[PDB]
Amino acid sequence: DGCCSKMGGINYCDSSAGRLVCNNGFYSTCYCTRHAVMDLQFLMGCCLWHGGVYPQLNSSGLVVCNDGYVSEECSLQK
Amino acid sequence: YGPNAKSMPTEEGIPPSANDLLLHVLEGVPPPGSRRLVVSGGDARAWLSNEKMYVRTNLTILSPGWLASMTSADGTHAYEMQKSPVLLVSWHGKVMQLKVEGL
Amino acid sequence: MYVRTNLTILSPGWLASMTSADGTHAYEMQKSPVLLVSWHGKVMQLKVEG
Amino acid sequence: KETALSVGAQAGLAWRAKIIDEQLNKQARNLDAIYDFNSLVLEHNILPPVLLEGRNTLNLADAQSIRISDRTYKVAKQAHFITTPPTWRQYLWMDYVKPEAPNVTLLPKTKAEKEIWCIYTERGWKNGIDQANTILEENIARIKEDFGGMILYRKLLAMNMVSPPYVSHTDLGVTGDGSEIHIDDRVLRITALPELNVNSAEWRAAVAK
Amino acid sequence: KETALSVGAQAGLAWRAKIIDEQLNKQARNLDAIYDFNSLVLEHNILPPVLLEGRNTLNLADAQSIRISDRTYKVAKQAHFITTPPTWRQYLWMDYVKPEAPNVTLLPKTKAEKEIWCIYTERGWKNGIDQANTILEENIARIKEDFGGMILYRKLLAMNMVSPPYVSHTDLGVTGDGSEIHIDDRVLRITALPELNVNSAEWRAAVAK
Amino acid sequence: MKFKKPPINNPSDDATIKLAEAAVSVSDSMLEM
Amino acid sequence: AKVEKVITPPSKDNTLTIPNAYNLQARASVDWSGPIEELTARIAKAAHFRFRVL
Amino acid sequence: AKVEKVITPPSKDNTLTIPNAYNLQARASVDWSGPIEELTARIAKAAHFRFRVLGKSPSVPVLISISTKDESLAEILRDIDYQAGKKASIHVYPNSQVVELRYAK
Amino acid sequence: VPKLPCRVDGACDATIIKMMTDLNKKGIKVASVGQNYLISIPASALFADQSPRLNWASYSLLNEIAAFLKQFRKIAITVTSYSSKYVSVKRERALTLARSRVVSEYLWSQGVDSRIIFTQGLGSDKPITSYTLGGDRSPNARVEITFRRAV
Repeated sequence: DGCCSKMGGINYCDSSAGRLVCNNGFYSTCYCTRHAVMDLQFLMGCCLWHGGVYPQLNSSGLVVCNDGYVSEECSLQK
Repeated sequence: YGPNAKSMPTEEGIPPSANDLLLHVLEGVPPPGSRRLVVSGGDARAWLSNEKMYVRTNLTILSPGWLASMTSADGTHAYEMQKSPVLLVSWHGKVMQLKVEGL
Repeated sequence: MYVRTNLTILSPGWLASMTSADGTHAYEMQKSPVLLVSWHGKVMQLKVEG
Repeated sequence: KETALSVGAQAGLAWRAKIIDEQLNKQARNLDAIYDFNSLVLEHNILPPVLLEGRNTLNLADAQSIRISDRTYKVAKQAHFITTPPTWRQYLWMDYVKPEAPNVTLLPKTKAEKEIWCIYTERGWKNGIDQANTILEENIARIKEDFGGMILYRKLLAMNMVSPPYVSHTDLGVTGDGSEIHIDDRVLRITALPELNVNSAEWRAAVAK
Repeated sequence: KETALSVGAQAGLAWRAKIIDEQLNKQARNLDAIYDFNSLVLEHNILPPVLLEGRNTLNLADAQSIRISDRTYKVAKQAHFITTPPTWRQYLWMDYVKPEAPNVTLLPKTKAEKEIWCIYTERGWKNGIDQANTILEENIARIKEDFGGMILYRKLLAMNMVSPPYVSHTDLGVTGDGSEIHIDDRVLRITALPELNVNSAEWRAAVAK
Repeated sequence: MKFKKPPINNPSDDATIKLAEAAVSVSDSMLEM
Repeated sequence: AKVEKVITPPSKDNTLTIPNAYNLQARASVDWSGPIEELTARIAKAAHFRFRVL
Repeated sequence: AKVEKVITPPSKDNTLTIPNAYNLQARASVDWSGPIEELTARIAKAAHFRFRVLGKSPSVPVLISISTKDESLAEILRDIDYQAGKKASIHVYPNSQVVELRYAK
Repeated sequence: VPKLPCRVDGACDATIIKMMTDLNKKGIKVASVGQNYLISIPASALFADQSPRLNWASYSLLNEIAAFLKQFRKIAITVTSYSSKYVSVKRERALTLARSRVVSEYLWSQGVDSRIIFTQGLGSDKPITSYTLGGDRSPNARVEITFRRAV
């Protein structure tokens, strides 16, 4: 939990790098701005690699992405 | 051309140059009437005005394919693109994924 | 230069193109002494004097 | 009990989708290693078109009506421009939203109800696994077909079966009004789509050693 | 809970606005030190026009249709006179009205409600801080864009790509009736706005050592 | 042997940071003109 | 690859325009999937050579 | 890609080689995007060389664009030759210190 | 945001500090300046006597230095080797190059988080100590590994 553990502590959140500054002059392992380098390799959501979900709602759960492509896995079944 | 004419002749002209909003985009001023998009994962800003994404970064875009792009004097990149929630970038030979909420 | 035919040019690229329903084409271009026109799968070269 | 079947289907499908997504992420370098479209992008950043072939065609139209052919070819998707190369993640990634809302309506009070609840959930688990596998197989078939189409286009291009796409370009100077200016208006235009030649005598064969 | 989110957003927004206004005051000399609009005025007390540039322009207009150019230049704001030079205070100052009436009708009753009320107010506080930073970033981008536009106009005027403004002034001596008199009347007007040229022959270049 | 680095100061602020980010670009552009 | 190799005979090799000299016998391994410019700049920095763009 | 790639031998290369006279060994930070004639004339005057032309400019002159900070003017002329290509030629005479711009027809 | 990782995965600055202290009391040089880092290793704990062969207990130290390298994000790492003048110049040049090549191959086979590895072996052309009395025990024969930590 302690970002600058075994160090002095937190000085300030440098928002240019999005990183905390420890009392010793070393960048901590923590993050302090969401605009930092995230190595995202896995996500959530559905109708991905498309236009996302359609804004409309159906009586069913038949969700067709905004590219015009149907998403049966995201939709319900029988 | 008579009032009962079968067909007007089909035209063909010079395709348009670009969109001038990208200059404001690369300068950082959002275009008027647009709303902001929350981006998390890298270093970019994004707006939505006319059902098309407008982003500003220094990175390079891969996945959805952009409609038009502009390059700054110092190399800052601005992109006009079809709408999508996900982006794929190459940073320094390493690939990475970016997500956009609030579409 | 303005060229009127029923064919399609290949080499210079038009600056403004027009066509009709029955197949008549007209092209406006910068002046060039040579042209390339493809017709029905075979590509021919044309010389024009100006 | 039907609710138990449905939530078993949903939970098994979601779990299998998550496992197959991380397994697809495990071998990420090999995917773009083998499916390199960037090698096959043409010189004017134009995607080469898609060709399909068939061999030993026979059709019986009705009685006393038989039509046969040796091979055939078909253009599937016409060639067009591409700003960026495609990737396999446009073909193979699975959507994942785990549903976690089983409404508290029927919950098994007898041990027999618990056991049939378990086997109904198990059946739904099997069904969701099967559905995820079929979806994966469908996507694999699609991307295999498109990659085979591009490599087939290059093959019969070498065999001299397609006219290569002829594209001109008009180059201008500066342009605009007194207020706005451009520098060098270059407009590119493909006036010749690729198509098959039908004069077969010009076809070029091949030999090996 | 939505009330907790709203009051957290309002309180964080107001507090961060007050802090950033104090820090903006703390560097008062440096702001108008680096944004010298007063040096940038032309000799007839006239604000220079604003210009924008763009490099390596391409566009796919539709399928089979692309147009490229090296650079473009666009007039952003037309040249006009100014009584006084502008400063940063009409660009970067935050409007600060301290709220004092948090209406608390909904109230937590137990410890769980109190704790989630605390964390929801914390979330709203964070969101208000982010909104304040967003507003500041947009403002500084706007003023930097305008300043860069004026220095770009000076750049291209030194490059001989635009035309300087042309201004006439007509002078009359003693004027007015027997009841009111103006002893002189110098009236001036700009006869031509500055604008780019399309003739390439009048273009100078630059070198360094 | 507790390690450190020389330059340490009082804690900074993001508004000042992005003001510097604008300022350096303004400085170099006007320097070249 | 077999059919295109047999239909078009080879003519040249890039080793004519690419010779080899000293401080080029270093070894490397890589995983790069981006533009060419940073990669070429890094390899020039390894080579301690001048870098030129055209 | 190996068997399909097309190259040229360096003996037949149509590129401007380095003239390496002493007056060409300076640094210059130049950004430009426009015509050619004033650029090469002003380069020659910065190098203290004379300058002349032969041929004629066409209806649309050749447009070039170069941005750099710290690189020799000989390399500037080399990149000018590479941007021009076929319709334009550039010669440097160091005996009588002149530069020559040649058009095509 | 709960899906957002709060830290870079598999990282703890306390562990970084602790293993740095363990290396420095183990007797191998750790150098930190700016965002750049350099590690210096004596050859006597690594190879045989002027020989491009690996002692079997050195896999522990190589795993330890791999575990240290697993705690940063980097682009390019350069390794280099130095020796003493033994018979020729060419002999120890090729020896240092082969030593650097082998250790580079093993550290690549260990899953280091990097993009580019550079191998350099020079020999006895750039020593750092005039006192060259010892042989392979002398610290001028060495291996360094250096990089810059980006962001």
